[PDB]
Amino acid sequence: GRLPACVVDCGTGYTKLGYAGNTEPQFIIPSCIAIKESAKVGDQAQRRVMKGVDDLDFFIGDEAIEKPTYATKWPIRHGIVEDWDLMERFMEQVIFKYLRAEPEDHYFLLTEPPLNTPENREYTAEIMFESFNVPGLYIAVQAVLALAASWTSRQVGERTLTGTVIDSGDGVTHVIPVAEGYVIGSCIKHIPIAGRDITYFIQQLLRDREVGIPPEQSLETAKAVKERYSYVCPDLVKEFNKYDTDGSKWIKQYTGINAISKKEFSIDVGYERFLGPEIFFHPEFANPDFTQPISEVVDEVIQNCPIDVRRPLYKNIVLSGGSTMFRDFGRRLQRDLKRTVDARLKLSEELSGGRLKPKPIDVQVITHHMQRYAVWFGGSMLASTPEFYQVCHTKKDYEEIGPSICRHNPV
Amino acid sequence: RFRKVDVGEPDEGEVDSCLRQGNMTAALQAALKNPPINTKSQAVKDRAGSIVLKVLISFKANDIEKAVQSLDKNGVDLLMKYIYKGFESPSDNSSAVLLQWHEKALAAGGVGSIVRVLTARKTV
Amino acid sequence: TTALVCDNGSGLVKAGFAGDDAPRAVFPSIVGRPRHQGVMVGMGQKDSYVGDEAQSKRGILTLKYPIEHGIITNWDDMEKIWHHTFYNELRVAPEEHPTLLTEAPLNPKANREKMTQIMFETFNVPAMYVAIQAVLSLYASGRTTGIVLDSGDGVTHNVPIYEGYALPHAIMRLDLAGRDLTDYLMKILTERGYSFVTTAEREIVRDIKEKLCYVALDFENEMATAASSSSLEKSYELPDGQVITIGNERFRCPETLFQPSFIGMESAGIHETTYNSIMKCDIDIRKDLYANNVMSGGTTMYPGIADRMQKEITALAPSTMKIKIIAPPERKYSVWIGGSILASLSTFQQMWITKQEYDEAGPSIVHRKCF
Amino acid sequence: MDSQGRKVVVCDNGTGFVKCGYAGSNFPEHIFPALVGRPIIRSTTKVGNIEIKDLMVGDEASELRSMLEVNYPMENGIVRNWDDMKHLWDYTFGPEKLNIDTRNCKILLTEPPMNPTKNREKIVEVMFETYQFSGVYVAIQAVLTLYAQGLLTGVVVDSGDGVTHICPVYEGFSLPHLTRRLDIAGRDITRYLIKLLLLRGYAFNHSADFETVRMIKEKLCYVGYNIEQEQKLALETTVLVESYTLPDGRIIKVGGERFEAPEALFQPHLINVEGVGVAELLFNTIQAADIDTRSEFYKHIVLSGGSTMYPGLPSRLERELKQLYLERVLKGDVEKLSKFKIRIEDPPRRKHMVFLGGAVLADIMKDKDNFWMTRQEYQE
Amino acid sequence: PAYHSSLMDPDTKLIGNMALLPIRSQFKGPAPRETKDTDIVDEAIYYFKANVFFKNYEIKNEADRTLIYITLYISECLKKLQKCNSKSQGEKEMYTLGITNFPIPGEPGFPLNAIYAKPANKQEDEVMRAYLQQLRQETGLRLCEKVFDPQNDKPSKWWTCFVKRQFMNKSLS
Ligand SMILES: Nc1ncnc2c1ncn2[C@@H]1O[C@H](COP(=O)(O)OP(=O)(O)O)[C@@H](O)[C@H]1O
Ligand SMILES: Nc1ncnc2c1ncn2[C@@H]1O[C@H](COP(=O)(O)OP(=O)(O)O)[C@@H](O)[C@H]1O
Ligand SMILES: Nc1ncnc2c1ncn2[C@@H]1O[C@H](COP(=O)(O)OP(=O)(O)O)[C@@H](O)[C@H]1O
Ligand SMILES: [Mg+2]
Ligand SMILES: [Mg+2]
Ligand SMILES: [Mg+2]
Repeated sequence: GRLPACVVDCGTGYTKLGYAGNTEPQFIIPSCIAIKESAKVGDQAQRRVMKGVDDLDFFIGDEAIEKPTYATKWPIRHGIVEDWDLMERFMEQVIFKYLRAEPEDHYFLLTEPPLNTPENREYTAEIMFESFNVPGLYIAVQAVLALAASWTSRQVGERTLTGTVIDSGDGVTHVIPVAEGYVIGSCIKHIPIAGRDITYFIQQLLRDREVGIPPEQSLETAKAVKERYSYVCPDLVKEFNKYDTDGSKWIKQYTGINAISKKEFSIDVGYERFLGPEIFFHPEFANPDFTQPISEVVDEVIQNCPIDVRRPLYKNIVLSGGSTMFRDFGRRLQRDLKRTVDARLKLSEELSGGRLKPKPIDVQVITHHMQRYAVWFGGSMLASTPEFYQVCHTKKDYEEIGPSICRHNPV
Repeated sequence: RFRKVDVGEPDEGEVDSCLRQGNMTAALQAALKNPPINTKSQAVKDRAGSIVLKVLISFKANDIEKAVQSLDKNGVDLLMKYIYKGFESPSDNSSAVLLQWHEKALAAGGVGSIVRVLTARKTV
Repeated sequence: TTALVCDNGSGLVKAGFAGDDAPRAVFPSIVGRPRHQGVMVGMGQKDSYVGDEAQSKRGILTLKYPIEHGIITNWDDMEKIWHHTFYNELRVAPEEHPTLLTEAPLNPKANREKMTQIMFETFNVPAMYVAIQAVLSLYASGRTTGIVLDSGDGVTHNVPIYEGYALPHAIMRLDLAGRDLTDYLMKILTERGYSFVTTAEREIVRDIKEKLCYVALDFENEMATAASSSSLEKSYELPDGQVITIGNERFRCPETLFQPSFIGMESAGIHETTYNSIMKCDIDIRKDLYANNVMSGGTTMYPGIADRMQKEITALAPSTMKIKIIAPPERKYSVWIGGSILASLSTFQQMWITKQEYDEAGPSIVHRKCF
Repeated sequence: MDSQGRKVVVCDNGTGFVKCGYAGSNFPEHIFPALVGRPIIRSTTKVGNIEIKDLMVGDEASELRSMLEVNYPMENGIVRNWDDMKHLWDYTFGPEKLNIDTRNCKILLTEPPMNPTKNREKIVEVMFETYQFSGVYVAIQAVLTLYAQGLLTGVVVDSGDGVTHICPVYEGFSLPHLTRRLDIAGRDITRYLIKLLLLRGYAFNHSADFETVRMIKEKLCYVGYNIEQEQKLALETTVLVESYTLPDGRIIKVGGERFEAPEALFQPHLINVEGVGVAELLFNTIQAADIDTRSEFYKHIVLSGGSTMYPGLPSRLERELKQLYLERVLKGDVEKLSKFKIRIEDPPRRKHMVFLGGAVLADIMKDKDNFWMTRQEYQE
Repeated sequence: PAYHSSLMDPDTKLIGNMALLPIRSQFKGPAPRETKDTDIVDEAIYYFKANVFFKNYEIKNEADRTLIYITLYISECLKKLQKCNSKSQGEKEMYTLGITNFPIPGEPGFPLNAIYAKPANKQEDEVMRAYLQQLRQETGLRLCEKVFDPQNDKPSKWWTCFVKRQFMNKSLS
């Protein structure tokens, strides 16, 4: 019968693949491509050049992460495609090898970050409509898909169309207020910190101390430490004191296998348990061009929104994306806002002179179970609806308007 | 709405006779006598241009020196105005020969001759 | 079937069934459109919202009023509000219910002609009528003589009526009403630093106005009192728990009913406009009008407006006679009540405009029947 | 100066720039930014032997900003920190600039229209209770630009740094019920320009960056005359892409942002200000005035303040006023529009027409009685 | 953010730009000695592990220029203690570092000439150098009890890994 639509979520760390209506993606793969090693060629003054059929000699995802004779390139950076040569090949194998979808028969839902420079929408439309010749396409916005994925799992009474989405992927973090199902896009703020930046901070902080980690797999070990030993602490200066005075509780041993030979190695895991996650609250640790804690950008985003929506946004802060599921993430952010917002009300109450003591604001931060793939799920639910097939840009539009059709996005 | 509205706004017998006599140098000079650059009509322009081309393609390629150097500088500039007209109507043969006439009128008139094609407010 | 009454107020639409004592629907006469293009799907469900949902959602919505100064200004949106009234608030198929509408006096004639056309050609009603709002106030007051001051969201007007006869040359109209008092309140609060501006936020100033404003019985004495004590200052909690404070602004706001010069009008105030209309009636009538001032419409709810009016007229009129201001508590709904009364009387049932008349007379019929 | 030898200073304390000189001058002495700053260490920027004082003000704070936290003492025409405004005034009358013995001077201030009440009270206070001036006045932005233009009738469109005001004046009579405030002004166009440069992949976040992007704005931005043809130009051809050099030497490319940012003045929704743009908001002011005054207001639109200096703003503002008039008054009689007389007074000196207006007024009234508020009349 | 000098009472003498806080210490030197246990050198030592990570630091008190100087000097002291192999051997070495000459405000080598204005009074120079030397003496001797792990007397893994992280990228040498 009628085939289900495809949903592809080309994240910076991971790409999620599948078909509409399924409860979860059929593949989650690392967003990388392995291309044949070629440095022995006389590349005396220029990049490598392709001949024959050799350009098809690549792998993607888990086939690409540890090949013995292929260079693993990572074509997505900050959420944006940085090299379309690699991305067009990556899409080629995603469609034909993994999904097994013939592209000329399935509508596609793609996704973008809200930072996505318009040229990238024009290019991605060209590739889907001209290379893969899709019948129809829709460049959905990741935040509204994340909120919908929460909404559709909510029990009665909690199920509501207003909430501050905080999406923190591998590449960048966005705070995006949605009220009444309309994204208040002019109020969006971007925090230039994500899982990549936390990983490299651990990677540095190990290399300063724990020399002994093989460089060929330094990144693997920093990533594995982050995913399993790390947590958001309450404050630094007490944590350093806690570690120094009771190190037998706080220091952990990590044991790794060297991929060359098979010898063991082991490391003490220490301050990089709570440093790392701290860079959300002190971005100056990992980025000198930013200084506001996340628990301040959130308040600034909300306090720009219209006064009638302002309370509903505090009541339904939705965390989404892989970097938000550090232990105690939400518990700290709430504790910061319910400090900042209370201080605001107290000041205005005092300036009223104790008349009309204002009703409080109950800051609440919610953290549903799908967060590793919530955006994809919200995509797969959307793509099963009949209305999806109306809002898609149909191929007959592109053949009249050209790539300019995809110039706009919801600001 | 509030920003929708547009607001604030040649002697053909003489040439034939010279060609049929074979007086090729005079046949060029006969075509260049009275250019309709003064004249509003279009048909008289395309007429005059076609008459000039009739001479240029019927000129022998070796004689283009004796042709072009015979003209005065005001004629050489007028020849350039007719040359850049020919290129607007390509054909199998015409562009191959107009490109040669161009390079000999260029030696006679120089790059300044081309500026007086670009800058003239009248079409020949 | 029983007739509907549908007072197309400039501010609140008040609707219900003829013979009932109070309207079964009251909702705001606003149409809202989303500020932000960025719908999702399923949610983000409509291009526009009407009535109470447009108040509730208002932070995302630009709100427009289809009625300004009592004249219909956006017919597509006004049709939307009528459609909302019958099919959503009352849940009535209008094709079989007579509907009594209302109008302010001295409107453009083309206004009511367009109005009656839509009723017969879009809602295809059997019958309808278009009564003057001031005349309806005497039905709700249960009397047949008196001068009605009705001052609504959009227009203030006086119609004097004696022994059941209107005096059409003494009718007076003044385009000050609850809208302009709100914009003035929205202005004067800038003296405190409380900016608002947004059309959504004007609805908050409107609520501030309703809950705190009052009319001083001696403006200059209260002004000099507010200079001395904090006693008049009352705080108000905005939806985000910012607590604003308001002092002499509480009564300067409705004072521009009596001193229109505050907002640059050249007109005399509402007291003198009333008095001038009495002095435009014959000598024998005046004795009765002074006894029977009937206040009507929303802005007459300001605390003290009855006392201030009574004080002011007794200073202009000859001192030898009683002046009394009739002001029941339900005077906000007077016009709807007076419609429900009129549509119930047996003697009225003969004077409905009917489809069979409109089909032969065309829209001009409303200028012939409804007088 | 005055006959008694008293210096008659004139002083605009804008949220952007102090503009402060002597009455009767044709130019302001001593333009400098209303800025205060304090030394900090950054791990990413070089430190040197340039002495940074424990507090810096004004011009020096703006040029040494690379090693300063910096603050604007006044916003939207309202004083935020009276302590920093005291420092800014202390610099204004100080040895750096107007080296005046304030106790002997007469000073002409200005105040924005419809401003908060207690703002003016505390300004007038400090002039008699800290600087001890011999006389004060608080002039109105609207009448001053009319003195600089020599007019008696017009509609001023004063577009400063913090906020934009439209103020009708007719034959010297004020029309204060027609004053209209538009919340967009040059500070928000700079916040908007940052948000657009972030979309080309640049980053600007520190307090020192806000002044750098202001200078990018002043150099490169312009108001598009016909926004459709500007968008067509940017899409069809590359010519708008113009380079700039940051103080760090990093080259940035600026493209269609040059006209997208100023455009907020005419399409306020682009920066989430709900309302109508300056052209329509002006037009709705004229159409509120008494019917026969309207034909004079159209002949005397007066622009003032630095946020009018965008190339093409008068030309664009003419076009929209003509389209509004054809649409709403002439109902489409496009032949009849040729009779519409409209003048936008665009003097190139208009960037300082408020101070120039005060220097005229104070020179006309240097020695009169009922004008200057004296310190003898104060404290009662 | 950062950690800022907490101990400045409503009055205490400021020399040049720098506050002459007490220092609970046995060495000679000008500063008061009595009723202290928490102290300006202990704040620097207690904050140091956090305070070096912040890339931006706002001077807002004369006592910050006191605390900053300690936090700078601790990054010179660790450079020695890292190479030692006993608490006794480090502690002996740290005396010689404490005596060692360091540049004063305004000298061509002093790191923060933009923020520390030079002295000029002869008694100001002597009091300042006597104070700074007293600061150095205690700051070293405090760390010698803390960097060397008592289980083996060797310089600790944890403290020594900060040697690459000079505070705010400013050397004191
Ligand atoms: N349990 C965890 N705790 C903290 N971080 C995690 C955890 N699991 C995964 N991550 C990190 O989240 C990053 C972002 O994941 P995801 O949001 O799926 O990527 P993308 O943003 O590309 O879709 C991953 O690259 C991984 O480094
Ligand atoms: N309690 C109140 N006090 C003062 N004014 C009120 C009060 N309630 C409503 N209003 C004003 O009444 C106006 C509505 O008048 P109303 O007669 O109900 O509408 P309409 O005139 O359109 O029929 C509103 O603009 C509101 O400002
Ligand atoms: N050449 C220019 N073009 C456009 N805008 C300018 C120019 N020069 C300055 N500006 C802007 O105008 C303001 C300069 O201050 P000013 O016009 O004196 O405002 P104010 O008087 O209200 O302080 C700043 O907001 C600045 O961004
Ligand atoms: Mg992602
Ligand atoms: Mg009414
Ligand atoms: Mg100004």
